[PDB]
Amino acid sequence: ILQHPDGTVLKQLQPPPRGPRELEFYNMVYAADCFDGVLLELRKYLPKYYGIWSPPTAPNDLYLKLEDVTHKFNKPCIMDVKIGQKSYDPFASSEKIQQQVSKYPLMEEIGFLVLGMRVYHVHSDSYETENQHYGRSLTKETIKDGVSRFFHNGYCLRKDAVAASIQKIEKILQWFENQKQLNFYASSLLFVYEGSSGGEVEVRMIDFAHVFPSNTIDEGYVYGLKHLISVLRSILDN
Ligand SMILES: O=c1cc(-c2ccc(O)c(O)c2)oc2cc(O)cc(O)c12
Repeated sequence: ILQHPDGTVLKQLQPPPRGPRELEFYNMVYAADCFDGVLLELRKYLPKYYGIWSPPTAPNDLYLKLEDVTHKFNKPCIMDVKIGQKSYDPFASSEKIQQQVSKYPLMEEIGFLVLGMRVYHVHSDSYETENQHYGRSLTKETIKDGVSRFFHNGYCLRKDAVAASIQKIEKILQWFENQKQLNFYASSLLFVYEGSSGGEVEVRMIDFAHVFPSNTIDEGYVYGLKHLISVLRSILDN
């Protein structure tokens, strides 16, 4: 992810087949002649898409030009959470499935995985970061406190940001309960709140290299969103 001063990001296509699939997902959803109500509503929850981009002298080098969802914030606190029971897609080989499950074997049980976080601390005027090994260390016993850490700043637990995140996730959950045409594997939610209010909170769906046509409810995604909502709700009682 390359942050651009004009409030966009450039996301380089992943190697094939993943990058090409993500490009086609954004192209399908943001097609100018699309009047599918399901896809028009989905646009609200994604970063705005500005099309494929490549450097003027390098047509080989492929990026997606996307809205930087952190751009309106002064000291953005950012958390990325992978959603679902399965990180592997319906056409994964046995080895691929094993690779994905071994990255975090609690995915089926918990339904989400914290990929990372960046939290502004007011007392020190500094950021605390967690990498992928943080989230992969969390279990049923530690997931509540693991998620809570994201909302520790301003000398307090930011229950305003927690409640706002629940309210934003609930709209995404409602979209998922009103569509049976896409299933999403290894996709994420990006959470942003203001570290420097309820509060400017942003919750956006990202990472679409494993989105497939479906005939059913995305049950794993729904389970993960619900569990994540339940965890967030329990943090409101702290
Ligand atoms: O707007 C986006 C903003 C970010 C982002 C910005 C700053 C960070 O410190 C970070 O960890 C992620 O990451 C994205 C990643 C995406 O795949 C799509 C996006 O629109 C964004």
